[PDB]
Amino acid sequence: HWGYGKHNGPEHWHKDFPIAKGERQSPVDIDTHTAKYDPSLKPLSVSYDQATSLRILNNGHAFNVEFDDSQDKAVLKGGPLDGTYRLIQFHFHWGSLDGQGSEHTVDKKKYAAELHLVHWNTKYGDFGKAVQQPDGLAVLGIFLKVGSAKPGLQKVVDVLDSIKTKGKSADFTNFDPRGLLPESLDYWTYPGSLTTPPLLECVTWIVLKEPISVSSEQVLKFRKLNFNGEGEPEELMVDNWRPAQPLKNRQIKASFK
Ligand SMILES: CC(=O)Nc1cccc(CN)c1
Ligand SMILES: [Zn+2]
Repeated sequence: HWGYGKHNGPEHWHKDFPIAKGERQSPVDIDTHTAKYDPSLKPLSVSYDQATSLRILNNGHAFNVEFDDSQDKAVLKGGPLDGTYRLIQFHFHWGSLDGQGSEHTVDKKKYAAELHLVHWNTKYGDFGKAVQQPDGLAVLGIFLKVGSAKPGLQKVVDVLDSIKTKGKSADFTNFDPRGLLPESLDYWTYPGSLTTPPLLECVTWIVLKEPISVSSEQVLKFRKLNFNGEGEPEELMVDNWRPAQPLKNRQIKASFK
């Protein structure tokens, strides 16, 4: 099964998922000097005040905080998007060391981790139908650097002990994802894909320019999770990131000058 090891990692994924070599794969390096300011891009509209988080799950590849997406409770619109995209889950990618972990890079710089808030386009009715469409998903990507602690992340950190191994979940209600955002909503955007198998080319990426700061202790606790299930040999959940892929025939646009 696919994973992040030498024998099943990103360089192997194309054998079962040929789209891994497709025309709009993610992540990419964001070359800041060649991205283009687009004054027709609108401000991002993040409406999370009514979000209903439900559960946190170790799926063997990351941990997902899942939301009730049966109504327009936590939605992303504006920016490059047409219509309304509902939040379904967020997760992170991170490194074994502070110098790596992000999927997108900025002028080749790697951050310690990257947060993905995954949303689906409500005009397709459900996530499963949305991922059959080229505009089915919108992912808000946020870089993490190590410095001061992020208070709004601590509730996530302190439940991880209860979902150490693949397949474990815990109730995770009343979590406010607004506490994971930076101050500015200035962003880059480009058309891409999910960064995990099945690597579907459905995503409008919206990558925020401003990182959030998290403490060394917070990201250290991410690294105590396990890829394996209970009762199996322990494999620390670290370096669960896909490296940058060829940009090919795509333009990265900036919302700011
Ligand atoms: C596997 C899967 O579909 N999970 C999921 C996560 C969060 C919400 C929902 C309901 N749309 C489903
Ligand atoms: Zn992701």
